[PDB]
Amino acid sequence: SFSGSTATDKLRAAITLGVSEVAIGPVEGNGGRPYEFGDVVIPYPLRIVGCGSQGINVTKGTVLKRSAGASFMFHFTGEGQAQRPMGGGLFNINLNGDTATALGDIIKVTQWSYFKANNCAFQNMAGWGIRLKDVMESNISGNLFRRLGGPSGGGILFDDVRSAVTDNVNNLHIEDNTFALMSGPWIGSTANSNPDLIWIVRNKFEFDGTPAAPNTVDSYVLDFQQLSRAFIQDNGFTHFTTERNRYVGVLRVGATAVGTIKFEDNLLFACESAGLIAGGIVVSRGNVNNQGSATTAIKQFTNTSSKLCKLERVINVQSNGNVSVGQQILPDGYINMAELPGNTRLPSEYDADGETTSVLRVPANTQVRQWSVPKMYKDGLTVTKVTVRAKGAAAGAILSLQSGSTVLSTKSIDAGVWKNYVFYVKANQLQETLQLRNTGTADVLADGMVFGKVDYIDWDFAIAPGTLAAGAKYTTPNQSYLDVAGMRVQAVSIPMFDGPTTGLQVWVEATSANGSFVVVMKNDTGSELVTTVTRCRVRAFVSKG
Amino acid sequence: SFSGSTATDKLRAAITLGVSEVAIGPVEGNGGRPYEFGDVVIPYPLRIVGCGSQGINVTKGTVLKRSAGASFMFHFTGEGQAQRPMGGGLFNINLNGDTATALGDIIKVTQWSYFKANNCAFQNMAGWGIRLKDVMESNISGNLFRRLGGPSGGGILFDDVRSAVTDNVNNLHIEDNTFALMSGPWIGSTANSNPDLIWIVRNKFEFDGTPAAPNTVDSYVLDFQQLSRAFIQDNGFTHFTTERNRYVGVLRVGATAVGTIKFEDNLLFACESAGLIAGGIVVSRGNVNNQGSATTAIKQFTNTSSKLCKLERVINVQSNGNVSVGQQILPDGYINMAELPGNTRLPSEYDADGETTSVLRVPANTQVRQWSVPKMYKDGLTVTKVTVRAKGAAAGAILSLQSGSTVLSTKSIDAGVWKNYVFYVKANQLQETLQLRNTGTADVLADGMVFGKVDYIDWDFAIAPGTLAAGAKYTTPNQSYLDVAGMRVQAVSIPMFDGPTTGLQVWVEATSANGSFVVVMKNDTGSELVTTVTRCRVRAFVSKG
Amino acid sequence: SFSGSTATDKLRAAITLGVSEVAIGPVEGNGGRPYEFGDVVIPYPLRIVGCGSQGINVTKGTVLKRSAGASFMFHFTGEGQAQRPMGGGLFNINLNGDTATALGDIIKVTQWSYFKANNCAFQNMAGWGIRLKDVMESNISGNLFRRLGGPSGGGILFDDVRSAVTDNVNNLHIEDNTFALMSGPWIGSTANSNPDLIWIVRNKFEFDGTPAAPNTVDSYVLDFQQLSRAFIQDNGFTHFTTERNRYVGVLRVGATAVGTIKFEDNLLFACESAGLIAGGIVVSRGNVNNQGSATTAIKQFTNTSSKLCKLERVINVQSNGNVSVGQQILPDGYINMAELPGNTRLPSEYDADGETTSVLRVPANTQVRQWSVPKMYKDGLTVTKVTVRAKGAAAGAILSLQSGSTVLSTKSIDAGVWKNYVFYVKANQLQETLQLRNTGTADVLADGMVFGKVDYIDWDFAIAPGTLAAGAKYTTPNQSYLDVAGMRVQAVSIPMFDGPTTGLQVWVEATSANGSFVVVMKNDTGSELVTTVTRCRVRAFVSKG
Repeated sequence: SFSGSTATDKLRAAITLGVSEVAIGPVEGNGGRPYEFGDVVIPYPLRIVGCGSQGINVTKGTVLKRSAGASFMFHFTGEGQAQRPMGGGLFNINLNGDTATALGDIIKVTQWSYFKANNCAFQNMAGWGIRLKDVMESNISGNLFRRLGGPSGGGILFDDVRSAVTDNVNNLHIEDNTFALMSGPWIGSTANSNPDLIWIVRNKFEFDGTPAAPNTVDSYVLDFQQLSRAFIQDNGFTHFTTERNRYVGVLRVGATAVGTIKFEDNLLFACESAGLIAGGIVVSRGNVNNQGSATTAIKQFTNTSSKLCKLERVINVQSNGNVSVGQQILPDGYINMAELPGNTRLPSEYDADGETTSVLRVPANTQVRQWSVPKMYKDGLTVTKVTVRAKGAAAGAILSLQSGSTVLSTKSIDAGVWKNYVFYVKANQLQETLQLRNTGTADVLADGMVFGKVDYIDWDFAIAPGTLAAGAKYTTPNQSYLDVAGMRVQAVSIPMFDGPTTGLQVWVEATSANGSFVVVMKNDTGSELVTTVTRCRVRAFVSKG
Repeated sequence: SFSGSTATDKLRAAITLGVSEVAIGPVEGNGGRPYEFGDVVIPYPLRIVGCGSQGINVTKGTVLKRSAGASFMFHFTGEGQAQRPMGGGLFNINLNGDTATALGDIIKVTQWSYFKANNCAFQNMAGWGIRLKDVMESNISGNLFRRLGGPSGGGILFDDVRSAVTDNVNNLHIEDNTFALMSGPWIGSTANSNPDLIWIVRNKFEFDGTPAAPNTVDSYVLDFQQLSRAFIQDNGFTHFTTERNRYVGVLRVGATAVGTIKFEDNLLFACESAGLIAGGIVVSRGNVNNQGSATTAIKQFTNTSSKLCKLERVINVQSNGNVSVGQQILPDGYINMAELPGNTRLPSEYDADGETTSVLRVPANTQVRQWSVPKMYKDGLTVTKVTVRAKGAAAGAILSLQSGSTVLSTKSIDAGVWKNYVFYVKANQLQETLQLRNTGTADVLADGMVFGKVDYIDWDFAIAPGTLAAGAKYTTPNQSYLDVAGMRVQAVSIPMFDGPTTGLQVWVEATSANGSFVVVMKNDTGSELVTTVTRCRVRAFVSKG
Repeated sequence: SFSGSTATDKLRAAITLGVSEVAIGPVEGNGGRPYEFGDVVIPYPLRIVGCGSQGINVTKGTVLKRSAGASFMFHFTGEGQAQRPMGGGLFNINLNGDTATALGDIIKVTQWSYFKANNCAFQNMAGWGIRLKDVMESNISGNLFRRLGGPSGGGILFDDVRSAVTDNVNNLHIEDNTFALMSGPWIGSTANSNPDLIWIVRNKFEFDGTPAAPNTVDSYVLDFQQLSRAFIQDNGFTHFTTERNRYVGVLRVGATAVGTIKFEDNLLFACESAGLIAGGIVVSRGNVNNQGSATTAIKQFTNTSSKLCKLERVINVQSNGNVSVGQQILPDGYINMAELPGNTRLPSEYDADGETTSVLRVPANTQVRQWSVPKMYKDGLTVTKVTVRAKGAAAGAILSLQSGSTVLSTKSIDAGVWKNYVFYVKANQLQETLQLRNTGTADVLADGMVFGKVDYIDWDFAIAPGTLAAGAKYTTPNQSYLDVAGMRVQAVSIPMFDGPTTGLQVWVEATSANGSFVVVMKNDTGSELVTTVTRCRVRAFVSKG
């Protein structure tokens, strides 16, 4: 119902006139054939209604082809405009490329808000199905993406920012879609996209086959060089393997991503790897892979991020229901240091031998982390213990456990190896907070720790029994409950020593009701005994009172 | 295509005629200007289709203004009707108020079911965008809400019930929307709303700026005086602070709310507080705040509810990726008493010094809580231990640990202070269930507990060694494994005493294979020894067999 | 606008002509009455737009009745076709049966893809509302289902596969719907459906009442004989009880289901039982039932599946906010064996006395499970311990703990009873992995285990003190720290024995700094002492160094 030689011209009349909605009909009213468009520019929120369907087939409703050498089909842009376009989009339309190897894009959207593409299809072209730049508050749900992309293509791209880092893709919904038989990133972002608040939820993703342009490089279904707040949840992912068009992993996150990215509750089938996280804050939990026909269990994320990641296992069940990869078996009470709070920015780095492969690097004269003491432990009658797994970068790293600026205990850290460092807190020393600091001259790598109440404390002390005549005895200095535990001692172990105590009868005498004691050592040999021991030790048990 | 002076009159003709769908056109067919409506009443399910968009702008599709002094624009009601209206609503329409300070509402819906408002906009007015009363099975997804509300306004209100408490808002979806630049409650409910089964999922909420009518009182984005079953999940919330139009918190729940409310997996940016929960059952987990430009870490929920809340921390990450607020460090094995089952309704109350600030008040002669014993522990060879954190309201509270009506152990509770109370269960005493009861005369406040297996038990017993001649010895009464642990004893600690044992040689003699024993005390001084001790104690170790 | 006697004929003209969209009008243009259809066949993706609503009422928009003896109303099929139909469906239509007891179906869909049914209603008939066979990539959201089904009926059925097991229902969305007042399965699947990637999310389900055809057998709201990947999340379920039309449970999963099924974050009101799981991998968490007016707390799932299930409690809160059923109290560190990985398929089976009622059956000469040792424990200075709960099927089952093919410890398993079996790993024995194997001649049932670090090890050794003269002494053989713990010993308990040690003074002499020791036993009686003991034992304490 508009004037011009071709559909490209017919439609441009509507735009110049500036009509709000432009209904388009099926393949019947153009006799079996799809209206062809090319390089059309739309500078206002125009709706393009259809009478077509989400689907592959081109024989039964609105269908659109790109023109033989066109760069794009539509480009919904607000560039140079004085009022940002806000609305419209594609509804009920089977969009298509000119050839199966055509490059460029199908839809561009630039300098836009509240774009929507419902119940459509994007297919057959080796470039990008949808290219977004400075597109906000939009929605792309209920579409098909098929035979898109390749070395210079993909499904949906979040492109560079337009001018400021804040001129980005944000508040975008990608829901209820189906992606199959594609190449490149199926959803992706550039090194300068800065995207934020993205929902990728309740989609199907499945290999199906290699399209016209196979992948040339190792590829990822979801490939985001940058990504801030994102929900990637309740999706299916099916048959992504290296041999099936080089999908080496499901998700890759780039080194300058911020997060928080939530990769949760996805149900995978015969996928080779969760993928690679090189940056950002990423939370992964509730993911399960049925290995199906795959020859190997799914691989877990490779993590090299400089920031906290919380990556629970993707469970691997074989097709017969047998678990072959379960939850990670953590040390009881283990906490990775990056989960704790602290006053200094400390980048995480990779160490193959860390419990999670992710460890903090803490310079000289710097806090590691600080935490609050549980209220139940703060009763003046609780002994606590810190075990921290650490590795010196070089000689001379020292870890101190402190209550604010008060120093409770220090340990020298061995260079080049992971070792466990134990610090006790006496009951009379525990306050509101504890911290670990590097008080040495070299970097220390800090893996994680175990903090909690203990029902004992180990105690070692100086003795000097010397040379004892037949039947003579030596009594050790008094071991006060104050110095031993900082609170009442319930009882002690048999004492042991820094050497043999051959021919000494040993017992323990209480010196108060509160479990203070001496050790008595008596020459039971019947002739002169030259002793050699200089240290005595017990395990001291604590209860309450 | 209907007869009358103004649009208000034109449209009423359609309603009197009772047409099912009333299509409305863009700003082109009314020459740049939006059809104005006022006080229209709709008593049947009428659809009002449009050719407009979710968006701010008013220059490119269906657009509607309210008339200069109208109370409402539309009021979809079934009041006085004999068949409840079931269907219709607003589609593809940019709805608007007459002025930026106009009060009243834009849409009222009353005595209704299956109302829907898709792909529209609600904006520029200081009253309520949508006011719902007795509205069931409805859906409001894919809309914009902007420059709404103020002291007497807001986005969506769930109003009082119509007649019975069951004449309420229920089974309502609020999804895929965008809320920005508003005042009052952005979604809210009255003290008599009684709402149930509400989805507020995958929305954006962002400050953006102060509208025409700033807030006059401390405000909350989500403000629900009443709320039963609710999903508040997978939302963005951005820049809600006191200085930015007095958003002191994200969520407030009123004292008479029932729950269960799920506040989960929301991604916050530069928000000041999660808010305030004064009632209901509320579950919060998986929430994370990037502090961004905010000068302070987000504050956690303030909880004063009389009912169980499970509030995991909102994690605070700084813009550089550093955790400054992590997961709460709980005592190992801690369980808040309100998570346990029990036969008596026990209101929770606030105590700043409780592990979660929430504690039970248990009157005289009342059960605290009862739990099932794990099957693995019920082998006749397991010693268990209960530590419970408690505070007397006044003198004379007593806690008893029981197996049904059998009393295992009692402790007097100190008034006015939090203390840890330890109860052992001997291996021959453990059955199907345990309970803690107040068997005293005053209220006890119960914080939480730690229940589990132990590998030792502490034992204290009467002795009377008296006055021993040179070389004489005293042997304690037999300490049976039955009385000590209720099962085989593996071994014991060195014995300790209620006073000094100067000059006594002490050893232990087994009296059976099953670890029953006596303690032997021999005068090693060579003259008369007057002993002073009256009690002996050990830690007894248990294994199996 | 098509030629024929009745609507059945009028519509068939459109299909023969092969029109893409067939708009249908309201009850006004057919004078109060609904267009009646019967046995219509649709072999191409045809859209059927309406001007009606999701709703019960039939007086205000597009409404359709089935013809008096019709088997179906529509049957969207691609049977015999050469291009699979891909698209179209029902939009804005109040579909209905001829009578309230009519059997058969309302909609059939067969050999189809990308079917959609938005904003409609399915009601009043005793057969199936929607019957799906080989239907892929479809969507059924925003509908009502009411007064459907009975002994031969229900809401949505996933029928048998068409030819191959891969010709099934898959990638189907069921969202935003309302189900009420129905009989049979409200959503269901056959013994040969093989469905995969099904979303049942954010629906209301509520009893409301018994329809025309009550249930004849014990019924389930969700009844899936087969089901692979499924999201069943964020739903309401209300008043499903035996007395309210025999809804004995919410979910039943059949014996040949594969999973993974996620039953998570559903909010129940006055429901009697979560239901019955007889197969598949099923994950249940975050579900809560407000008991409301029900006389009993909800019952938990009954589990008889041959595969791993992770079933966290459905929490039961009474209407006053009191927990009456809380989280399951598990033994600390408990892991069900089916959560661990292993090299052999081991079917799970029911045992009422297992911690989760689900236990593995492990034949003779077979691995139970194998796990990785935490990195923090692999420092050559950590003693670990395995406690496993086991029951012999018959005499002669044996459990071995191994490091690969090296055997660390073996225990004989008692027939017919559950007992706890303890295995220590010395510090010098711990490598990369541990495994438990059945090395006996009978089946063993394996419930679960507790694995972790310990700070002690128990040690028992041969002694032969014989007959001692007055004042004579016996010294035990040396107890090396290598044999005791495999690492330095900190200290030991008082020694105990396999019998009485009447008249023996006992002490301990260190034989090295590393906690190796002998026990000294001296005749303190003053005449000949015939000893009877042959074994000595200690608890040995370990720290580090």
